[PDB]
Formats: sequence, C-alpha cells, structure tokens
Amino acid sequence: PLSAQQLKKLEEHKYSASGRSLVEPPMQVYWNWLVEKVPLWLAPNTITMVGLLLNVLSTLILVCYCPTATEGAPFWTYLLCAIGLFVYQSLDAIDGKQARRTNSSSPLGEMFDHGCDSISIVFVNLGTIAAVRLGTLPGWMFYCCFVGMFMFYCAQWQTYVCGTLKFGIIDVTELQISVTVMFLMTAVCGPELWDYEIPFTGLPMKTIPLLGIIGGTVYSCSNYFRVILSGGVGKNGSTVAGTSVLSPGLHIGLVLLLALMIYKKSTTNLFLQNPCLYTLAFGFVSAKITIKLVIAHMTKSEISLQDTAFIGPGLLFFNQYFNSFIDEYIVLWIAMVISFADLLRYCISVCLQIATHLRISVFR
Amino acid sequence: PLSAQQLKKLEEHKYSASGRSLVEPPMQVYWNWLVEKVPLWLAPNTITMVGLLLNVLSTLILVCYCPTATEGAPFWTYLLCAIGLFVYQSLDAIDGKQARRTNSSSPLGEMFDHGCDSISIVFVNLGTIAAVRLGTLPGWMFYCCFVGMFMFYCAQWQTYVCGTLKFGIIDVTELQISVTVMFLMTAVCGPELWDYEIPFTGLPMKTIPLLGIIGGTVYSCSNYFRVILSGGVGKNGSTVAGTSVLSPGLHIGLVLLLALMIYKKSTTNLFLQNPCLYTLAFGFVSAKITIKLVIAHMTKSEISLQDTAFIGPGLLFFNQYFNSFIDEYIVLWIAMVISFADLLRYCISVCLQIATHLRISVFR
Ligand SMILES: C[N+](C)(C)CCOP(=O)([O-])OP(=O)(O)OC[C@H]1O[C@@H](n2ccc(N)nc2=O)[C@H](O)[C@@H]1O
Ligand SMILES: C[N+](C)(C)CCOP(=O)([O-])OP(=O)(O)OC[C@H]1O[C@@H](n2ccc(N)nc2=O)[C@H](O)[C@@H]1O
Ligand SMILES: [Mg+2]
Ligand SMILES: [Mg+2]
Ligand SMILES: [Mg+2]
Ligand SMILES: [Mg+2]
Repeated sequence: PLSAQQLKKLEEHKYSASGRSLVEPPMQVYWNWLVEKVPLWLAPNTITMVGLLLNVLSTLILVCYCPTATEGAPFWTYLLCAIGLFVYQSLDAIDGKQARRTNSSSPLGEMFDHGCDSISIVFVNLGTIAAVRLGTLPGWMFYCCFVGMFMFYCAQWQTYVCGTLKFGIIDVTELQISVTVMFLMTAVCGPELWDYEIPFTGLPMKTIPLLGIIGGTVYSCSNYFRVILSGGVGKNGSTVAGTSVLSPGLHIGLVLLLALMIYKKSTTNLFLQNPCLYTLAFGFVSAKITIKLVIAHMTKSEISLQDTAFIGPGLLFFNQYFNSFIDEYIVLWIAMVISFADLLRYCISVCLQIATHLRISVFR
Repeated sequence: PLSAQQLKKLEEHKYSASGRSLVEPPMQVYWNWLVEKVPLWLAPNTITMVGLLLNVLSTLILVCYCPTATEGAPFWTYLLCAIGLFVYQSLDAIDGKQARRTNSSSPLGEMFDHGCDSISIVFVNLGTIAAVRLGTLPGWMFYCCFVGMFMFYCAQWQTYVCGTLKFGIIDVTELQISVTVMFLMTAVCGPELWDYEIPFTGLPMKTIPLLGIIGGTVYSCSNYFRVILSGGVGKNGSTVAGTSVLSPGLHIGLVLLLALMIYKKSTTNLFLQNPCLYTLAFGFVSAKITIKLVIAHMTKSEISLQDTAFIGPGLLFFNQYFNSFIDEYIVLWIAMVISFADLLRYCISVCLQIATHLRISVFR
C-alpha cells in the first residue's frame, strides 16, 4: 500500500494546528474536567472507535425508520441520535486530550481521527436531512448532502496545500451543537414542528436551517479557497509536495460530476426514491478519496487520479449508457457493497502496515 | 515531445530485419535494375513522400466517386488506383535501396517509412473495399477494414517485443500484387465482374477474395502472437524496454472496442451510410497510436495509455450517452478533422525535433 520511501517519510511528523471558536473555552473547560476523570490505561483508538460506532448505529436506525426522508420518527430515534452525537463530540475531545498526554501520540491516531470524522460527518448530514423531512423540497436535496461532503474534502484540500490546520469561528463545534439542539427540539415537540409555518412570508420553518447552512458554507468555502490561492509553503505557491495546487480538485470534480450525471439521467427517479443508499455509496467513495489525501499530506508524496473506487459509479454509468438491461435498483446495492468492501480493505491494510512498521499495538 | 534521455538513446540504433517471400527474388532483381538508373542526388524522404501522396490522392478520388461502397466507378479511377499502388511499391523498394547506399541512413527514414506504410495500408484497404463493392454484404464490412488496421498494429507490436523484423511468406508484397491485379481486372472487365456468380454453390464472386483475406489474416496473426509469447529478449520473456509484454494490447483493444461500441448503438445507421469517413477517422487515430509505438521501440522508453487522440471517439461516445442533441453527422466530421490535425501536428513536431538534434536537413 505504502512504498518504503513514503513509510520512511511518515516518521518525524509533527502535528500542528492553530485556531479557536466562540463556544470553545467553556466546552474546553468541560472537556478538561471530564478527561480529568478517565482511566489512564485506556487507548484513544478504542475511544474514537466507540464514538464512531455509536454515531453510525444511531444514524443507521434513524435512516432505516425514514427512507426517502419524508415520513416521521418517534421519540426513541431522535433521542438516540442526539445522545449519540453528543457522545461522539465528547469522545473526540476526550481522546484527543488523552492522546496528547501519556506520550501515546502516533501518526496512526491522526489517520483514525480523520477517517472517523469523514464517516461521522457523512452520517450526521444524512441524519439531519432525515429529521427535518427535507423531501417536500426536492430541489434542495442534492445540495445539502454533497455540500457537506465537498466542504469536508475542501477542508482536507486546504490542509494539503499548507502545513497547519486553521480553525474558523463557524467550525464543526457550532454545527454539531446546532444539530444536537435541533434533534432535541424536534423530539420534544414532534417531527411536525417544521410544518408550523412562520407567521409571515408563506415560507415554512425549514428555511431557517437551510439558509444558515448556505451562509455557513459560503463563509467556510471562502476561507479555504483563499488559503489555496494566496498561501504557499513550498518553493513557490505550489503544493508542499512540490506538485500543482489544484490536483485533488480534479478528484472531487470528477466525483461530483459523475454523481450529478447519474442523477440527471435516471429515467426512473433513482435518487428521489433511494436517497439514503445513493448518498451512502457516494459517501463511502468520497471517504476513500479523502483518506487517500490524509496519507498524502502526512507524507510528502503525490496522488493520482486513478483509484479502484470508481467501480460503483463506473457500473452505474455503463449501465446507463446501455439503455436498460439490468434494472436500476440492484446495481445501486452492488455498487454500495463494492465501495464499502473496498474502503474496509484499504483501511485494514493501511492500519496493519503502519502497525507492523511502528510496533504500536493499534488497540493495545 | 521526446525527453533528453529518449533522444540520447535514439542514437546508436541499428536497423535489422530477416525474412524473405516467394515472389521477392524476381522483384528484387527488378528493383535493383530500376534503382541502378536513379539520380544520386535525390533524397529518399522525397521519394517516400511522393509515393504516399500518389497513393493517397488516387484512393481519395476512388473513395469520393464511391461513397457507401455500393456504386460503380469508371475506367479512369481503377487505372489510376492500380498505377498508384504499383508506383508506391516501386518507390518503397527503390528508396530503401537508395537509402542503404550513399551512407544516407538515419533514424528518421525509418519513422517516415513506418508512418507512410500505416497511412498507405489504411487507404489501400479502403480502396479495395470500394472497388469490390462490399456493401451488399453488410455483415462482412467492419471486419476487413479493422482487421487490416489490427494486423498492421500487431506487426508493430510483434516488433516491439523483439529486436528484428520477421518477414512471412504471405506478407505485404503478395497482398499488394493481388490488389493491383484485382484493380486491373476489375477495370478491364468492369465493376460487375464480382456479380458474375460462380457456376455452383450460389455464392457470388466476392467470396473468392474475402475467404483468402481471412485465411491470410489467420496465418499472419498466428506468427505474430507466437513471437509475442514464446519469444523474449529482455531479462526474461518481458519487453525489450523491461515493461510488460501485453501493454499495447490495451491500446488496440480500447480503440477497437470503442469503435464497435459506437458502431452498435448508432440508432441512425452511422456506419452503413458513412463508412469512408468512419474508417478514415479511426485510421488516423490508429495511425497516431502506431507511430507512438514506432518511436517507442526505436528508443527503449515506455508507453502510456493516455493520449490526446481520443478526442474524436470521446466526443462520439459522450454525444451517444446524452440521447441526441447534436445530430450524428457533423460530430463525425469534427472528429475526423480533429484527429487529422492532431496527427499532422505530432508528426511535424517530432520531425522538427529530430532534424534539429541530428542536423540532417530532412528533405535536403
Ligand atoms: C477543535 N476541537 C478540540 C473542539 C475538536 C477537534 O480537535 P481534533 O480532534 O482535531 O484534535 P485532537 O485533540 O483530537 O488531537 C490530538 C492528536 O492526538 C492524535 N490522536 C488522535 C486520535 C487517536 N485515537 N489517537 C491519537 O494519538 C492525533 O495526532 C491528534 O491530532
Ligand atoms: C520487403 N520489401 C523489400 C519488399 C519492402 C519492405 O522493405 P522495407 O521498406 O522495410 O526496407 P527498406 O529497404 O526500405 O529499408 C532501408 C532502410 O532505409 C531507411 N530509410 C527508409 C526510408 C527513407 N526515406 N530513408 C531511410 O533512410 C530505414 O531505416 C530503412 O529501414
Ligand atoms: Mg480528535
Ligand atoms: Mg475526530
Ligand atoms: Mg522502404
Ligand atoms: Mg514503406
């Protein structure tokens, strides 16, 4: 998976990040207090795995009770989703703090953190689409899922072209707090709160979240793109690895363009009746494409625009070219299974190789 | 176009070939006699350019008088085609002999010879399809053109995996003699000779050429493929450049598969009403893909499966994916023009670079 030179350059890696948000200091104190009361023999990898597992399980339950994102869900699922998201955020902060101390820091923890963040953000966006019932507005339904995907991959892309993580003021913490309070409010008042139209303008309640999302996206995107263009750490404004600045842009453009092209020529409404499966398949694809860039900027190597993850989208595209011999509902499942298996294989292989080199006993 | 290392390895190149055919010795004596009476100040590049120009012009006239390959042509075009083919063969033999003497040998002459052979074989196959009127049998119409293309590219592919040219007994000389005598007979007796059905079996006259073609193809293919597998000159059975043995096979498989895929999903009979344009466009594409391998095995470098020549086939494929917004008769012309321009640009650039390095005054 990783060449000898890349694996050699993996060592002597210094984690560095600068930034702070509005709600950080109080929650920073809270996380410090909670981590003050954690056993010293527990490994951070177990903590992040548990957090990811809880978040994914709760989101999976909510998605299974609400296919197409237009039905309603009981108190059970919403409470479970809110608890899972809060636990995920808490465990992320706590295992970060516990890994910085007790001299357990390693390059593998960063890879686990970023992969878990990718999967968790995909599932959280799916859950927040399912809870609001954003199926009565079919126009604003591709945008939310794939802008969450695009925003996270652009955060990674900003990281690749620079050397330090830069934190904004509308970063992940506020988004997670807003989603948690939204889930709690929807649970306590019922799923029909978003059908309680605002006294004026004839616009429903759901415009209050969506607009904010768009605004946040704009702000976030702005910052990232500036660091892409004005900033450069290599011999010039070029990439830290010496390559071009806009290479992974081709990766994400290809992924999103293929998604849009398959969306627009379904002839059987592939997306509006199977949204969760579609978003999950392309989320696994983009998760692999984002984990590749993580290893790319941890090391100093160069990425290619050819991966064994376009098998799913490739099958969909080549089953759309030929008019219709296989119906477009089994091919989606095959693509999702293939993408999930490929992602799991890649992650396991990389983890095993890094463990073998660094002799760190990944779970210990 | 060519890197410094490749251009350095271009020198110290020794042309070597072994083989002989049945009709060679008499025609060998004839060519020796004719070259005995040629001026000593004339360059071989001019001779091969003149031969290629005459062959292409005569074939173009014949093709223009017979689109779709089902009409008839007068005495004029058939006589001109026979004379042009005979002159092309004579000039090839003569300029080869004249380049071996007068110490004018250079690596550029080989590239000119192979490019001219590619273009000439494409045009000769088009002419022999047009003359026989092989349009009343639409099944056996893709096969002939693309098997000529495939056979020449496989001869080059056999050359790449070895070090010396191997000549068979049913090689190009007999094919050209057969085509010349066929053109002469069709001229003298009229185009309707192939509608003079053989006293038995109810099969028309055209089965006499076609069957032979198939047989010849089989024999030729056999030899080439054996040299591909049993023979190896590198550290192992591997390529002389050290790469895999079956890499250009992907190139030709991609070209022919794309041609077949565009053929089979036309929905407007793109091929059976515009055969000459179709074959010419894909002939230019394969001519560029075959000239690349010529430089590849003259040097010791490695080829890629990514060229700026799939623009035409790419436009056709992506205009077939979207149902139909641009009609499928202008896109073919655009693809043909783009392919021809790209081939001309590549050839001119390579010729100019080699002339600049070797200071040989290409035409002198
Ligand atoms: C901004 N916050 C603090 C609210 C949350 C995001 O912060 P973060 O997760 O990027 O930072 P962190 O505190 O987790 O990072 C501590 C470092 O510990 C390492 N790490 C992470 C996870 C893990 N299981 N083992 C580790 O050793 C990583 O290199 C990580 O960079
Ligand atoms: C088998 N024959 C003899 C019937 C025809 C095919 O033979 P061929 O064209 O491969 O051989 P040839 O006699 O042309 O080759 C002589 C050599 O002269 C060189 N050559 C060719 C053409 C040219 N304009 N200038 C040259 O210097 C090439 O390296 C070529 O290999
Ligand atoms: Mg963390
Ligand atoms: Mg995390
Ligand atoms: Mg010659
Ligand atoms: Mg020749």
